[PDB]
Amino acid sequence: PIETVPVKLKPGMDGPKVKQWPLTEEKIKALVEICTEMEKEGKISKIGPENPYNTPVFAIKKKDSTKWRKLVDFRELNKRTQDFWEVQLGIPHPAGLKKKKSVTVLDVGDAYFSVPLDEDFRKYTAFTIPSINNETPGIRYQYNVLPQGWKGSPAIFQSSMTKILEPFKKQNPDIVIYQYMDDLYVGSDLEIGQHRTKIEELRQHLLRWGLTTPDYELHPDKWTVQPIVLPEKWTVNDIQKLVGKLNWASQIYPGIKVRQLSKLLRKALTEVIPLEAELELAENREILKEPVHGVYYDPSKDLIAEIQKQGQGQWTYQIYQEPFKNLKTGKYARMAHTNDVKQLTEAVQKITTESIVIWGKTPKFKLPIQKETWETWWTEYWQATWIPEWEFVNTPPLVKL
Amino acid sequence: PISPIETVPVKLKPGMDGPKVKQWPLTEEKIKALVEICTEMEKEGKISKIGPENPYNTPVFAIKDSWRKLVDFRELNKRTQDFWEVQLGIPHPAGLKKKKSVTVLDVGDAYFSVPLDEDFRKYTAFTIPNPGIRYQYNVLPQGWKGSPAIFQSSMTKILEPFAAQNPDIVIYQYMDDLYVGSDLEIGQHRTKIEELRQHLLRWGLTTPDKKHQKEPPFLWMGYELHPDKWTVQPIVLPKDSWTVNDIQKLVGKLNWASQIYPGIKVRQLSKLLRGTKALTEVIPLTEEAELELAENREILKEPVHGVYYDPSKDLIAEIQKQGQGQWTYQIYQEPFKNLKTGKYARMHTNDVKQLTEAVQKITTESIVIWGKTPKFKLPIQKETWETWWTEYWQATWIPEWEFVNTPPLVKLWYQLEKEPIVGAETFYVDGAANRETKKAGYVTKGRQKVVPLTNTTNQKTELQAIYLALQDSGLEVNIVTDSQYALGIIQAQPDKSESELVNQIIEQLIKKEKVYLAWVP
Ligand SMILES: CN(C)C(=O)CCOc1ccccc1Oc1cccc2cc(C#N)ccc12
Repeated sequence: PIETVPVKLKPGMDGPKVKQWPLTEEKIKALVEICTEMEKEGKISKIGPENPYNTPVFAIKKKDSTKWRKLVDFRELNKRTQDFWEVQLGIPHPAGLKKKKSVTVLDVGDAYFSVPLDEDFRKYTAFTIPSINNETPGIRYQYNVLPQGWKGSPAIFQSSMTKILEPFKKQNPDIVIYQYMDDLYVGSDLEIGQHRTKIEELRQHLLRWGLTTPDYELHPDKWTVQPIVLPEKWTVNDIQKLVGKLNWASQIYPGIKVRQLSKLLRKALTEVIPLEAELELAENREILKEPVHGVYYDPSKDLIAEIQKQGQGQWTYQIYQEPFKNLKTGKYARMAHTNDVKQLTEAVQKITTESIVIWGKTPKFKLPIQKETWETWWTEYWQATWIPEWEFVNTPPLVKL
Repeated sequence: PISPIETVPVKLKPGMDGPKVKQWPLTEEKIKALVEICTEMEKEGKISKIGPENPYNTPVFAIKDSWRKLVDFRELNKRTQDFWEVQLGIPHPAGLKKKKSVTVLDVGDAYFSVPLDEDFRKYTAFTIPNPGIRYQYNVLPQGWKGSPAIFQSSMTKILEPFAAQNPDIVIYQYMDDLYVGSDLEIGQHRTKIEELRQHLLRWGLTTPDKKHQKEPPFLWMGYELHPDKWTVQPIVLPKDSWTVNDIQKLVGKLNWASQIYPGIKVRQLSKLLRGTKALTEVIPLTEEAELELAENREILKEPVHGVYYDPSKDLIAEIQKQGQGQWTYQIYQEPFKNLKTGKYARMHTNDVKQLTEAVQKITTESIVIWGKTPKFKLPIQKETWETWWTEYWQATWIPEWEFVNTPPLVKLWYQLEKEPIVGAETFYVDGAANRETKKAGYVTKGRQKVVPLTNTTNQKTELQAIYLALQDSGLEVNIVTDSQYALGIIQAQPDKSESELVNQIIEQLIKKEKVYLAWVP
């Protein structure tokens, strides 16, 4: 029976009272079976009406199985504990992790269901299994062990993690390990086969010391602020369009001289035209790949990510903290069965992992979707144990990239 | 009875203490009444007389079809801990699972039958008056903050043993009510109910007897629940001089009646109160509204009924366009009998958009009510849906849908082109407007410049110059502009709008054989 680390909210703060979302019957039976086993194992206990707190609960489909997972939305409790509870016991974010050629991601959350949770903090993990059509008051529970998805869980467990990881970290001094929520981020400059063996040694080393792992390869060497460019080809339409995006560009980088190429007609001309302007575009293209300076990350400011529907199973994204200030740019793609919604889900889960490695925080998302549609189907493909903030966009200007 | 149930422990908000409100003796004949009640209450354990052991106090009252006690607990309520929410919503008759027999057992003396936590009783003290007799509460006081939630918890526990032994029977818990259904013979069912009564009796909970069991139709939360069908209680809407208040009450009744009465349309009547206005401020009756209400009285002239839910049968929703941005839907399991109905609205947008929005409203409701999404039979074809979204900027997804040909079908009234054409023109169209005083043009023929106007907005002018580009336009054509405003509007491929000028541009775009637009800085 380990000694329970006490947890205090930033004084002047109450506990979460988020309302539970309505769920489908398939998912409620799932949560009822999960929750029943969890109550036999002692991990959760039913509670009374004198607990006012609530946080939302969802069900997801884990990696790929029938096996249903329970997913708790501690976004509210995180903002009211981990803020100054991380400052108390925080995980330092390792800067080199962005540099390594491969980064794999180990789920280590099941381990938390061992360390007991401090008795005076339990009431704030109240959650509710809903019923259908208001037939019954929901089923109510709180946690007695560290819940998955509470950012205070890794903070408390980090001492146990460091002890089990002490030997692996010396025999392997070159490897960067980062813990974020229920995930263990491992980066090495090894070859893919070599990297995969080292990971398999790590999982094995972790398994045998108790820490149950499941038993996602990222390549941040290939990530940068990708520059806006255009492949070579020029009609008037092509000229005018190319003329356009250069104007939007003068913003993210004052230096373009579109007027040099602008020399054109001034009658029907949607046909073809021969291109000095060739020289002007050549110099600009050099300035285009120039890394925009003046781009600084402030930890006080939050991270905002925006996504745009390109088409044909591909999506483009931009992460900033201030107007322009484009700290990262990139692309997402898929083969198949992807729909407008499901791809976005996978996109977001790729745009979050990237900000976690780079800056150790998740970004608050602006999303290209009707709110209610998102709220209905996001869990149908969600497979991360975390949940980013998100708001819904309405008016898509032709940013032209 | 006081009840052998355990008590929910109560605390006071951290660092607070009991209310010390004093009473103003008011009537003294009422004091003779209040002594009568409080003597009975001490006679059944509900309240007990207390000494002057430095207790707190709360007001009293006597308000009485012609009395009745009413302690004001507002001051205690403000210092008592917070409890779990009670029941935000109400179960929908469409969601109710069909049952052979149903029974409405109304518990009696609900709150007074559940003991209150000992260590918190001191704080419920109320004095009765030229000295004053003292009293505290032993059971859940009426109007106390934690009475509703602690009764609900207590009733949920008292039922667990009997449910255990009776997995077949289904009991709904609402407020001070139990709705109790089974699939067994009446004689069997009347026996099971009578067992429920005795179970509840042992715990301190009185119930109606067989002669006093409410009989159907049940008039409940504004419905008529019949044995195998349900409907709304008779909606009643009257003169000529109306108020904001009268308009609001009316739109309430037609939204209300629209869950089973299909085709209700309340748009016209709604826009009338669209401004802050007042409540008594009389409002004029628009003629199109007097039509809506005339149509509405026709829907409500005859009755219609919903059926109850069968989770074995499958769920089918249908949508049919009404016009004017209004849509109407019906969920059923068999084609005649609707589980329920409803309608959608929008606040300038293409039909497929507003259609896929309606499917959203239905999915949300289907999950709230049946825990399942409804299979859909819509008046549209893949060709129409697939292309709209695939070139829609926004993400969208629609569950299983089969085509039904019930005009008005929704379709793409027009469509822009993706690449330029085999030669038409330019139409570079500008809208110069002096924000100080009240443009238009094309350089294909160069026959630019049609007409300015007073109070004409540069945004209206640029969009009108694109419509002006449509003037010299013939068949396959290509326009251009430096106004981002214009581009977003026609690109959204809207099929109706408030400014008919933009509706004219749709008529132009609908008429022209192949269009392709572009923007330049
Ligand atoms: C409702 N009915 C006649 C059916 O035939 C549909 C089957 O309704 C029930 C199913 C199980 C338990 C109880 C059921 O009955 C009810 C469910 C919910 C609210 C009710 C409110 C009143 C009143 N006042 C009466 C009965 C109610």
